[PDB]
Amino acid sequence: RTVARDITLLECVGKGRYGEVWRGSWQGENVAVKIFSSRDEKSWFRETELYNTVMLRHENILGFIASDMTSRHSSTQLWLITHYHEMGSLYDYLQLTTLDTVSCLRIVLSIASGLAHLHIEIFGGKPAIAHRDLKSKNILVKKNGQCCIADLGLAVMHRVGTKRYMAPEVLDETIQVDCFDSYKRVDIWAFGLVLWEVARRMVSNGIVEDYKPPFYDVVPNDPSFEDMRKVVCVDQQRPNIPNRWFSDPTLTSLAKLMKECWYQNPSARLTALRIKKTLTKID
Ligand SMILES: COc1cc(-c2cncc(-c3ccc(C4CCN(C)CC4)cc3)c2C)cc(OC)c1OC
Ligand SMILES: COc1cc(-c2cncc(-c3ccc(C4CCN(C)CC4)cc3)c2C)cc(OC)c1OC
Ligand SMILES: COc1cc(-c2cncc(-c3ccc(C4CCN(C)CC4)cc3)c2C)cc(OC)c1OC
Repeated sequence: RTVARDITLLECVGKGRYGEVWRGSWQGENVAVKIFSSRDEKSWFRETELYNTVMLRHENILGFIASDMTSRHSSTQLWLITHYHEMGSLYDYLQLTTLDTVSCLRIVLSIASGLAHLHIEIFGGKPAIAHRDLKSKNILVKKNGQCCIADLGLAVMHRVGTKRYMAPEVLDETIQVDCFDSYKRVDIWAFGLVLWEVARRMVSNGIVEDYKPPFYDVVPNDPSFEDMRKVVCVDQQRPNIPNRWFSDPTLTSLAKLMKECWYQNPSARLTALRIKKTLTKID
């Protein structure tokens, strides 16, 4: 039989230290192709090892198609091939889109749904998985208004995370490194920050905040580890809740939720399953 492997790369939709992401075409269909830099080969290996262990399939997890290693004269070429989401990342989308109540809740409940699927051990199934780099750039927007979580290159099964999104126990190096629940609680902190990023873009009473990243008002661009530790650990700052949220029942409930993702004590934070239940009871 014929095995048609050729993927046509059509346009670059992302370029970074990680490497590049391309829109590509296979058998008439869009795919996304991540081409890894030599510097980030371990992310390809980790994601590949995870998908070789458990073929994750969930509407709120970026859909795996293939992992390819190709021999070159003096290098190895590493590609990850996934479903393609033409609307791009949540980070992108929030820059120049505002949200209504239904669209804001749909976005955050879909993220919670994908995160709970990662976190839960299923017997018979899947190991429990912590993401370790959850942020708005690692979430894609689907045409149906739900999102999906991307990038399992740092994931752990039962490179460091993006510093802006690191929980206090990562910054002060007190995290219980041998304890798997610790890694779930790090993801919940980062989820709370994403929830704040999204909520800001939800209109109420004709008011909306501009897109900003978490801690935009207290750290520089590309904040250092120390910059983050002073804000989050020493001063124990948290993102601002605008007064206008307290006129809106949805944003009032979301503020409460994000507070319960940001406790200094990791074991006080809500679980992804409890976040889902809370979001299903809002509106
Ligand atoms: C090697 O590399 C790539 C391959 C492909 C690809 C192309 N045509 C057909 C296939 C195929 C799938 C599955 C079977 C099954 C049939 C049932 N039988 C009981 C076991 C085997 C056969 C063939 C594949 C996997 C695409 C690629 O890119 C999208 C590849 O590159 C990453
Ligand atoms: C990698 O990705 C894609 C792959 C393919 C594809 C191409 N040839 C053959 C297959 C296939 C056929 C049959 C089986 C069997 C397995 C045993 N079981 C008891 C009955 C079924 C498995 C696999 C597929 C899945 C198509 C795709 O899109 C249309 C892919 O997506 C980009
Ligand atoms: C986070 O991580 C990964 C993401 C993706 C991925 C999947 N679908 C779509 C995208 C995308 C498409 C288009 C835009 C922009 C640029 C084009 N237009 C002018 C505006 C929109 C942005 C983003 C991406 C980047 C794939 C990955 O692996 C293959 C990723 O790594 C796991």
